[PDB]
Amino acid sequence: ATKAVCVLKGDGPVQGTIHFEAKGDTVVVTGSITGLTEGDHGFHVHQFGDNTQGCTSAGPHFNPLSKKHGGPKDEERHVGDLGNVTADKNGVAIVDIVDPLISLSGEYSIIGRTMVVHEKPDDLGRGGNEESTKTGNAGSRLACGVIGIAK
Amino acid sequence: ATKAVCVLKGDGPVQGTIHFEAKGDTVVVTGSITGLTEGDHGFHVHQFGDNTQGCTSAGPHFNPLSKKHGGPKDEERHVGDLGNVTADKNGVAIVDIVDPLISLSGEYSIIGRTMVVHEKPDDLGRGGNEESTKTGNAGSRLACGVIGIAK
Ligand SMILES: [Ca+2]
Ligand SMILES: [Ca+2]
Ligand SMILES: [Cu+2]
Ligand SMILES: [Cu+2]
Ligand SMILES: [Zn+2]
Ligand SMILES: [Zn+2]
Repeated sequence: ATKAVCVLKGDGPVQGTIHFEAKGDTVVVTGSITGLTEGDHGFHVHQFGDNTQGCTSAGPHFNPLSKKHGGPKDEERHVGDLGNVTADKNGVAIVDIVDPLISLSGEYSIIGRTMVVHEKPDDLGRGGNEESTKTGNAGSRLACGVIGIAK
Repeated sequence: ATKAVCVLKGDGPVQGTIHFEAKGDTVVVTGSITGLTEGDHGFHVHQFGDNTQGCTSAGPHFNPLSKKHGGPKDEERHVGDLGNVTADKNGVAIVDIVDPLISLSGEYSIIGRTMVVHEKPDDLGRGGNEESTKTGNAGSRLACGVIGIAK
């Protein structure tokens, strides 16, 4: 698979559609998220594509290599650590990330896993608390969706 | 992946949760669907896990071997053809299928694709019109979900 799509939804007003496309040895993630409070929101690929208990059953960040929580540009980061998206004043976040770690096939494949958008910004593991090294203190999961194969 | 899960949701009352487990060399599909009208309803794996236009964007039946539609027991069938599930008088359908063609990894993997429950019975490719050889005349998509990796 070279294209994927995720439809984010939650208990609230956050909603959005993320598109993934494999370009070379990177995956280009695009799309928009709306209903967000202006500012930065933790944006990560969680391990399971299980929406049976809302975004909760998505588990922790996808971390096949058992590293610590980082930001996208770090070497020591979870495969699903894609940092933060930024809602403008209108609550709209435009996603445009290019990641060399997440994949649409193979072991780091995120197909069948969940994209989660958080309440707070991802502190990128530079927070000075244990929590920061586990989730970046991004807090609650506002919206999430299972990543599926797209035409 | 050895376990997958799918939450079916639609525009109506139909909803359910389907679990998939790789047991031996086969895949066991279990779960239950509620809100259905009594009787049989086509139940198939559609190609795309694209819920951007509701269940419509799930595409046609997953058919990597390019065959015509049939029942789960036919040799000539799509990989996503899981037949019919049957709702009791209260609208509850209990799902219990063992299928030899779907898988949770490799070419026949349904991870990242969409489980769809239909409005009418699937005629198993024997209704005698062209539509029967494509969708079994199962009609519209009542509920659907992207199949994700479960713990
Ligand atoms: Ca919080
Ligand atoms: Ca119909
Ligand atoms: Cu997260
Ligand atoms: Cu179908
Ligand atoms: Zn992380
Ligand atoms: Zn079919």
